[PDB]
Amino acid sequence: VAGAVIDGAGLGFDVLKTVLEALGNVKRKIAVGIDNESGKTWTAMNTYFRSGTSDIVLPHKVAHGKALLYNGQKNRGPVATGVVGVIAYSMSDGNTLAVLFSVPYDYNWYSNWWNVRVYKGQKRADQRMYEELYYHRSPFRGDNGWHSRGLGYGLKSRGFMNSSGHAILEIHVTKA
Amino acid sequence: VAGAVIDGAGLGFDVLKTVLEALGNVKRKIAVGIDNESGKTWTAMNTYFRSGTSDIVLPHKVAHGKALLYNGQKNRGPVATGVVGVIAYSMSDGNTLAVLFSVPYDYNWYSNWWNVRVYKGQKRADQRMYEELYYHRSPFRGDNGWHSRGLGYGLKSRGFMNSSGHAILEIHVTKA
Amino acid sequence: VAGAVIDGAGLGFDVLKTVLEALGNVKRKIAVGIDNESGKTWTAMNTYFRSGTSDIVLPHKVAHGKALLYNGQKNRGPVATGVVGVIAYSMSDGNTLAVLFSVPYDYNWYSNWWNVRVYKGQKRADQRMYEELYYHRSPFRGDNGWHSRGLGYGLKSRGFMNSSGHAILEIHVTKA
Amino acid sequence: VAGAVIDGAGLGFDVLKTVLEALGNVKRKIAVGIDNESGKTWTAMNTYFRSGTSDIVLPHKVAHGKALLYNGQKNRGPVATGVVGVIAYSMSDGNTLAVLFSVPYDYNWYSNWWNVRVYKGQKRADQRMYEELYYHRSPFRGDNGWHSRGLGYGLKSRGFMNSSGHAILEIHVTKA
Amino acid sequence: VAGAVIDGAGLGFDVLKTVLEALGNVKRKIAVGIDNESGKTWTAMNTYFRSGTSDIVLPHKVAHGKALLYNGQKNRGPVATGVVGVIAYSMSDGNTLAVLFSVPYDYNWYSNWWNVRVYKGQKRADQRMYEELYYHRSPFRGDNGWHSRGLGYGLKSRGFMNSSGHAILEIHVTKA
Amino acid sequence: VAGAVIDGAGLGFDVLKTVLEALGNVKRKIAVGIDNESGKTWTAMNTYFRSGTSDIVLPHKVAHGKALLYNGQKNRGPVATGVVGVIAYSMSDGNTLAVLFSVPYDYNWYSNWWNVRVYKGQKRADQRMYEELYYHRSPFRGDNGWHSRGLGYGLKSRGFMNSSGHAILEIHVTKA
Amino acid sequence: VAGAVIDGAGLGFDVLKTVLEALGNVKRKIAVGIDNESGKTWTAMNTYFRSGTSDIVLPHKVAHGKALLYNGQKNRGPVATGVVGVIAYSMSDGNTLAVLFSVPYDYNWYSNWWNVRVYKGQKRADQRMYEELYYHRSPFRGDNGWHSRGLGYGLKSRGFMNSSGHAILEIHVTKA
Amino acid sequence: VAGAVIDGAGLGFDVLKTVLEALGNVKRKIAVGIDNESGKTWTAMNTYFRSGTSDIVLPHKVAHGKALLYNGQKNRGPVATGVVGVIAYSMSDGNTLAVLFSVPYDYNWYSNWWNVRVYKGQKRADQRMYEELYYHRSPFRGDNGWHSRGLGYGLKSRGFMNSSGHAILEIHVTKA
Ligand SMILES: CCCCC/C=C/[C@@H](O)[C@H](COP(=O)(O)OCC[N+](C)(C)C)NC(=O)CCCCC
Ligand SMILES: CCCCC/C=C/[C@@H](O)[C@H](COP(=O)(O)OCC[N+](C)(C)C)NC(=O)CCCCC
Ligand SMILES: CCCCC/C=C/[C@@H](O)[C@H](COP(=O)(O)OCC[N+](C)(C)C)NC(=O)CCCCC
Ligand SMILES: CCCCC/C=C/[C@@H](O)[C@H](COP(=O)(O)OCC[N+](C)(C)C)NC(=O)CCCCC
Ligand SMILES: CCCCC/C=C/[C@@H](O)[C@H](COP(=O)(O)OCC[N+](C)(C)C)NC(=O)CCCCC
Ligand SMILES: CCCCC/C=C/[C@@H](O)[C@H](COP(=O)(O)OCC[N+](C)(C)C)NC(=O)CCCCC
Ligand SMILES: CCCCC/C=C/[C@@H](O)[C@H](COP(=O)(O)OCC[N+](C)(C)C)NC(=O)CCCCC
Ligand SMILES: CCCCC/C=C/[C@@H](O)[C@H](COP(=O)(O)OCC[N+](C)(C)C)NC(=O)CCCCC
Ligand SMILES: CCCCC/C=C/[C@@H](O)[C@H](COP(=O)(O)OCC[N+](C)(C)C)NC(=O)CCCCC
Ligand SMILES: CCCCC/C=C/[C@@H](O)[C@H](COP(=O)(O)OCC[N+](C)(C)C)NC(=O)CCCCC
Ligand SMILES: CCCCC/C=C/[C@@H](O)[C@H](COP(=O)(O)OCC[N+](C)(C)C)NC(=O)CCCCC
Ligand SMILES: CCCCC/C=C/[C@@H](O)[C@H](COP(=O)(O)OCC[N+](C)(C)C)NC(=O)CCCCC
Ligand SMILES: CCCCC/C=C/[C@@H](O)[C@H](COP(=O)(O)OCC[N+](C)(C)C)NC(=O)CCCCC
Repeated sequence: VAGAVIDGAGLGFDVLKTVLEALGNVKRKIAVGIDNESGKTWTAMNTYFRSGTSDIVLPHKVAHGKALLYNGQKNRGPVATGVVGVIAYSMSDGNTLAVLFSVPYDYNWYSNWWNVRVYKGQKRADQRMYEELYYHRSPFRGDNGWHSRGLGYGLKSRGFMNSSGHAILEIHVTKA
Repeated sequence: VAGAVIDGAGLGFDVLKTVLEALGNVKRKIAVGIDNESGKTWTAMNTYFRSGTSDIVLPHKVAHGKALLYNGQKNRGPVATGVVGVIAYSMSDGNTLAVLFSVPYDYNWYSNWWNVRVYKGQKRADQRMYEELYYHRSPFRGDNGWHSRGLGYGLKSRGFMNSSGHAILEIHVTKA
Repeated sequence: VAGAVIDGAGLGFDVLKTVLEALGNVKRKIAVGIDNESGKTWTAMNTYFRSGTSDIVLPHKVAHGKALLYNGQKNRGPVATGVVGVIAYSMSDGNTLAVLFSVPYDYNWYSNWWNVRVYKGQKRADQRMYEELYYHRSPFRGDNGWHSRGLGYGLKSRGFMNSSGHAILEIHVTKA
Repeated sequence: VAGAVIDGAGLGFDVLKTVLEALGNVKRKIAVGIDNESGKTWTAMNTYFRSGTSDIVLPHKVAHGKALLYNGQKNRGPVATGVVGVIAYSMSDGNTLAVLFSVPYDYNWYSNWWNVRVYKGQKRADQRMYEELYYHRSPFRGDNGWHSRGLGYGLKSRGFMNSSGHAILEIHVTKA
Repeated sequence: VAGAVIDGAGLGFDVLKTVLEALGNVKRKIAVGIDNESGKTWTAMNTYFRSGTSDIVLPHKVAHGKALLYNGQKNRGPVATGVVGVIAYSMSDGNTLAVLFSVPYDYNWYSNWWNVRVYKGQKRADQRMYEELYYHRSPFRGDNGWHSRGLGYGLKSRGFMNSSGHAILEIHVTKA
Repeated sequence: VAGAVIDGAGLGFDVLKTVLEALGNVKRKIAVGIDNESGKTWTAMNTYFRSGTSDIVLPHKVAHGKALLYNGQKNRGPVATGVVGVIAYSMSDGNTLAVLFSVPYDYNWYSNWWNVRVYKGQKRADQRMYEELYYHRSPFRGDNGWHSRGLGYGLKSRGFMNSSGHAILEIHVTKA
Repeated sequence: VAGAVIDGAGLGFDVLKTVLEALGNVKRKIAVGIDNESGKTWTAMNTYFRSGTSDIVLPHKVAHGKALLYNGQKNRGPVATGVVGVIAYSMSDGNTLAVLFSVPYDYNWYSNWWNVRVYKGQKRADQRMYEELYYHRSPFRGDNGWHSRGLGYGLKSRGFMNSSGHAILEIHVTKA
Repeated sequence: VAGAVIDGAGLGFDVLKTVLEALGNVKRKIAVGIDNESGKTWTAMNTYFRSGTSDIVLPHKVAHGKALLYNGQKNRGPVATGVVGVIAYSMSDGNTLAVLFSVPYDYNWYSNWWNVRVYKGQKRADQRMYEELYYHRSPFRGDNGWHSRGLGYGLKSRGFMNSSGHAILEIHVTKA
């Protein structure tokens, strides 16, 4: 009897929502804290999200001896996407401090990654800047380790990123 | 037997409310903060909502060196509408400061957008003003970036809007 | 078998209460704040509710330079009624300050409205005073806009009312 | 099969308790505040409840320039009764201040009402005193309005009562 | 099929516990506060509960100008009994102050009652003392009224008891 | 069909746990407070529980002019046992202060009881000491009354115990 | 029909988890507090758990006139094991203070026990030391009694352990 | 009838999620606290997790006389993995302080373990360093005992680790 079709639909429907409420609860997020000990003032340009979003303003100014705090997180709902993108600040020397972060949904296939680079001139973050920092500029793993690196322009980085979905990226930018 | 119609209705009813309680939980909202460093006093006229509503008063006065805070949100219930509209303030020079915001329900088809314009004279916001600022005056994306722009009348804007359903729009209006 | 009648009744009963608990949760309410800068003292008369009720006392006195706060809300339970009515204050010049508010249940068919008028003499609010202010005296929409209006008797109004079910009506009464 | 009788009973039983838990949640109550500016001391006699009860002591003394606070509420459980009765205070001039309140269960058939009277001598409240103040002495409606009235004995009343099930009755008793 | 007996038992069992959890929630209790302004010191003897119990110690001493606080409540569980009994204090003049309270379960058949008497000598409370004070010594109703009464021995009472299941009994004992 | 055995088991199982969760919630406990005004120091020996247990240490010392606080409660789980036993303290005169308490599970068949005795020498509490104090030494009822009694050895008791399952036993031991 | 096998499995599965969630909730734990008034400093070696575990560090030092606090508890999950073991501290005289505790799961078959011994030299606790203190060295019962005992080496113990699953063991070690 | 397949699936599905929510609740974690009394400054390199992750930054600096606090935990979700890995700090003498921890999921097959070693030069932790410290360098058990060990380079360790899934590892590093 078609009585069994109605229950099939019922079970089928309870499966569906269990699965959607599950994927809904997977959280991927990133706290970013960058310490400006560069000797110059940074002014915010933008954050290009390749994946996910943010709920806050990107701090506009950041003086010598101050820290910038920003964060983001994957899109709400049962999507299987993470939080991935690039933060671009212009510096008072005319150049751009850029910072990559990647906190993926599917840890089977992907890992956490980060990067820091100083591009020449004012460059807003975008799909190209992300592709460069992610695929072609020796990005660091979110491997629970500290990594130092010279940036040019009389500057060096030193940064840490943990390996979980509740990611934090701490970076210090000092005079090399 | 019509026994299976009664269960079909039952399942059909539980589907319905699951879907309505879902759409009921989608939140779209906007916090707006505008900093008046324009040298003149602004007096509120109104907010035209193309979509959604607000639960608070639109601050009547805003002096030099003060900030205006307003907000809104989509209509209550299981509608698939967002929060979209224009805020109009009259300025003590005889002109209108207008500000667009768009925070749509369906991010598949739409994005966050904002705009700032200075119209000549007292102009209340309405469907026409919205259509202009949205479709025909190079509105900025809610792209997690800062965007500067001269307004005429010895004034410039500089504003930020994030990309999510929990939108904020921060704008500073300064003497160009 | 009459087994299906028992379930029909069951489903039919669960429909009913879902719908009644829903209509039960729809809230319509109004916060009213009127600022007396009229130069005279107001003394309360009454509030005629065309729809809904209040849970508090209508403030008896309101001096020069003070504000009156009152509120109301629709009737409890699964009724489809709103909150609608008129507040009447006598003023020390012998006349009545009257104030309309309308926050309807069914926004398909209706909108928020308000009005402010100065009637000559002591006039308690009632169905007639409401019908006048609502249908025949150019009432303002709850349209998220400020609206000024001279009242006669050396007085002007300037008021705001938002467009939602969680309505507020802010009105300032100053010496014209 | 008598299987359908067992479910009929089941549904029938779930109907019953839904209805009883509903009527159980209807609250009818009254907060009473009377301000003694009569020049004399009041001493409490009693409160005759025609309907409902109270959970507190009726304040025994109330001097010149002090206020009395009392309250009550309908009977607990799924009864369809309200809170209705008369409060009697003896006054130091030898007479009784009496105060009626009525907050009914079924607002289809009834409204809120109140009254204030000064009876000669010591008179405890009771069914007769209630019937007088309710049916035969021009009681005021709980109509969200202020109502003044001379009491004799060099005294006047001025009182307010809202229209809802969460009733309050505020009364001031001053020298006439 | 005996399948319907198993469901009959099931329904029958859910009826039972609904009813037992209901009767379990009926609370009957009594707070007692007696003010000793008798000029003598009272020393506690005991409380005879005709119905119900207490969870606290009966205060042993109570000086001139102090108050005694005690309370009780009906027996835990789905019994249909109330809280009813007599409190006996010996007084420093050699006599006993006795106090009745009755807060019944079934308000259809019974009411709240109280009494105060001064017996000659040391008399512990018991079934006889209760029967006297309840049936044969003009006990006062828990009628939301104050009642004064001379006690002999240069003493008078003046006491109040409300009419609900959440009873309080306030009594003042002063020098007549 | 054995289908009805599976449901019989099911119902039978839901009966069982309802009954076990009920008996699990019955609490029987005792707070004990003994005031040492005996002129000597008491040192704890032990508590023999005939029924139930404790979760705390039996205070080791108790000087002149100090009070001892101990408590216990029935065994965890759906047992139908109470909390019943004897507390033995050695006193600095070479003798034992012993104290009985009984707070039974089944108030149909049993009541609360207590006792105080002074035994000669060091005697730990045990089944015999309990049997003596319970069955053969005129123990006091937990009857919501104070009871005085000479103990010998220049000492008297005066103690109170309420009648409920949430028992407290307050005893004062003073120089006769 | 195999329909009854599916329900048999269902019931069978609900039995299983009810029983596993039950055994999961049985808690067995032990708080240990030992007061060092031995004249020497103790240094921790280890705790051998015959059954269960701990979640904290075993305090390393414990001076003259200080107390050591440690605790443990049975293993998480639906096991039927308790918390049982031996604590070994080295003392500044070259010897070991050892302390047994046993808080079993199944009180049908077992009781609480404790012991205190001073072994010559540094001896870590282990299965042998436990077997000695438990089976062969006259261990004290967790019987809600104080028990004194000379330890040799110019030292005596005096300890208490209650009889419940929420065990505490208080021991004082003083100069004999 | 295929009705029994639909229920089989249903039961089968409820089994599955009960089991997944269970494994989801098993927590394995580690708090690590290391006290630097080595006379030199440590600088963090990294933490290699063989199993699990962390949610925090590995403290970068740790001076003489200060303590480092870090922690981690197994991966979120119904995996049967623990938290296992090695922490590597460079020391101001040019060498690496390394610290192993192992807190496994399946206590049937595995135990808690820890280790401390001083490697020559800067060596980041990794799979090899873990395999050495775990399999080949006499690691200590998480056995609720203190264990001392000379490290070379004028340094010794002394550390404690408990035996449970809520592991802590406390280690002191002092001058040898
Ligand atoms: C069928 C299983 C294969 C999973 C392929 C995963 C592709 C991901 O790179 C992106 C999302 O990558 P995500 O933003 O989370 O992580 C960042 C990875 N990138 C560094 C490459 C951007 N996945 C999706 O957009 C959803 C695919 C739906 C079918 C399972
Ligand atoms: C079942 C577990 C096996 C894990 C296999 C790992 C594959 C990964 O090497 C890369 C992911 O590399 P990822 O982008 O995290 O890192 C590359 C490093 N850079 C970013 C520096 C280039 N996977 C892909 O590129 C496509 C996977 C989805 C298609 C089925
Ligand atoms: C069915 C898939 C296509 C969705 C078409 C989207 C229409 C929206 O513009 C408006 C609401 O506009 P919203 O508040 O999202 O965004 C503002 C739209 N603008 C950006 C153009 C102003 N949605 C509706 O009126 C309900 C549509 C039900 C159709 C099945
Ligand atoms: C097809 C039914 C649409 C609802 C029609 C509403 C008419 C309203 O005037 C009043 C409610 O008036 P409300 O409180 O919304 O606001 C007053 C509106 N006016 C100021 C214009 C009178 N409705 C009722 O009294 C019962 C409606 C029964 C529908 C199940
Ligand atoms: C289908 C969407 C309609 C768009 C909203 C327009 C509403 C108006 O046409 C009036 C609303 O007139 P209202 O009383 O708000 O007056 C508008 C202007 N005044 C307040 C000044 C009179 N509607 C009704 O009276 C219908 C209610 C009968 C339901 C079967
Ligand atoms: C179908 C007509 C039923 C309503 C008739 C109302 C009678 C009321 O006077 C009193 C309740 O009076 P209440 O305490 O609310 O208010 C006092 C009413 N008076 C002002 C007349 C005294 N009713 C009852 O005690 C049981 C009626 C069961 C109705 C569902
Ligand atoms: C469906 C809406 C129509 C309401 C019609 C109102 C009837 C009421 O005037 C009186 C209410 O009289 P009430 O005593 O509140 O008002 C008179 C005011 N005084 C008490 C001051 C004289 N009802 C009754 O007397 C009997 C009601 C039971 C019928 C089954
Ligand atoms: C069948 C309905 C008749 C109710 C008869 C009530 C008798 C009560 O006095 C006593 C309890 O009286 P209570 O202690 O609550 O109130 C005090 C009443 N006295 C002043 C007489 C002690 N009831 C019981 O012990 C339970 C009877 C079970 C059959 C329904
Ligand atoms: C359905 C509502 C009708 C109420 C009928 C009231 C009866 C009461 O007068 C007395 C209760 O009188 P009570 O003891 O509260 O007060 C008498 C006053 N003194 C205590 C001063 C004697 N009932 C009884 O004595 C036995 C009732 C149970 C047998 C079926
Ligand atoms: C079945 C109805 C008769 C209840 C007989 C009571 C026995 C109690 O003395 C003891 C427990 O004694 P308890 O802690 O209540 O009270 C102390 C008893 N004394 C006052 C004699 C010490 N109960 C049990 O051992 C479980 C009985 C299961 C029989 C179906
Ligand atoms: C008929 C089964 C009764 C339970 C027998 C218990 C034996 C105990 O030695 C240990 C637990 O010892 P425990 O942790 O209670 O305390 C140690 C007791 N001794 C100190 C004597 C070893 N039990 C187990 O290891 C598994 C019992 C499986 C029952 C489903
Ligand atoms: C029937 C035998 C199954 C248990 C074999 C255990 C393998 C473990 O080394 C690792 C887990 O190692 P874990 O993170 O707990 O601890 C590290 C273990 N080592 C110390 C050897 C590295 N297992 C897995 O990753 C998936 C096994 C699914 C078993 C239900
Ligand atoms: C049912 C209880 C019996 C437990 C028997 C213990 C086996 C363990 O010695 C080792 C655990 O070796 P583990 O690496 O913890 O200990 C050696 C210690 N070191 C790592 C320091 C060398 N197990 C394995 O190597 C494979 C387990 C998977 C079999 C299906």
